[PDB]
Amino acid sequence: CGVPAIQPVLSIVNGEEAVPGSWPWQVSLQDKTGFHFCGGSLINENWVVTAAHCGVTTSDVVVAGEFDQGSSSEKIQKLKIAKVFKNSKYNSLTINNDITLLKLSTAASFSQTVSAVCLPSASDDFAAGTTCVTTGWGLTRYANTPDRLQQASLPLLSNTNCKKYWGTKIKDAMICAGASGVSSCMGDSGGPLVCKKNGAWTLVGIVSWGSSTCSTSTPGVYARVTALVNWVQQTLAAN
Amino acid sequence: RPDFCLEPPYTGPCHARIIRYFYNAKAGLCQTFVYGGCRAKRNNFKSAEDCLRTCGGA
Repeated sequence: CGVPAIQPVLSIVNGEEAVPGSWPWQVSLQDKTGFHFCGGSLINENWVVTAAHCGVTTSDVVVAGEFDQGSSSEKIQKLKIAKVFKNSKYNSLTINNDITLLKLSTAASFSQTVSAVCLPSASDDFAAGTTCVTTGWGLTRYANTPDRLQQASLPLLSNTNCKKYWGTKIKDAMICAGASGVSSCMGDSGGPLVCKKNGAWTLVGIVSWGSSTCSTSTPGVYARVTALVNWVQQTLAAN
Repeated sequence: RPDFCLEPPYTGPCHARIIRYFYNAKAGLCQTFVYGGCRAKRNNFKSAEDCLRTCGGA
């Protein structure tokens, strides 16, 4: 996990186009018509982790190996969803514990453009200031979504610095990043916020919420995977 | 009809791209808008039919 067959080229509003297939775990969550409403991350061949607020259902589909959503010829994998596991602790009022697992009907065929991201340990500590990356097909300007997958490097923020803006809205299962010239935006939800752990890309956050105008000087808020990974492991173990 | 029917559509702070319907009193019909996935207001419906049954004529 966490090692793309195709290396990404570093250096979402104000982000940049990603090298095709360089973020193999990124999936597009779409309705039966092909309409992209959220992103997601493959954690293995049969499971996808996304945000709880995305409201995924078994009627929706997981699209893996995609880069250009405007290309009808591009080879991709349209995977059906067998069951949806929304974290029962998801708070629809505070948006805390914003995570959902998707169990595929048919396993994804891993390849050069389709593979899994690594999951962290509940005790992992990704220092504030650490430069991580987020990806997705969300708006690049706050309008329709970009056809090609975007990426952006951004720093993790300490809870103290995040609260300087969001105050008590920041809960324990949330981690902030950004306010650095880039921002996740409409359509990025459920997607990954990854940081390197021993060189391997590991899921530290899940795009959740933030500025209502996708301001690049405001902290972005993500579901803190370290606070939710035990729930993830348990769910996989029981299913 | 409920006054919430007269409120403009509310996307919310979450970053999803979910199609929902809201009643547009100016035009007299329910229109689509993009909902962010959380903290929806009442003028937010999953189908045009639900929206018209709740806000039609406001």
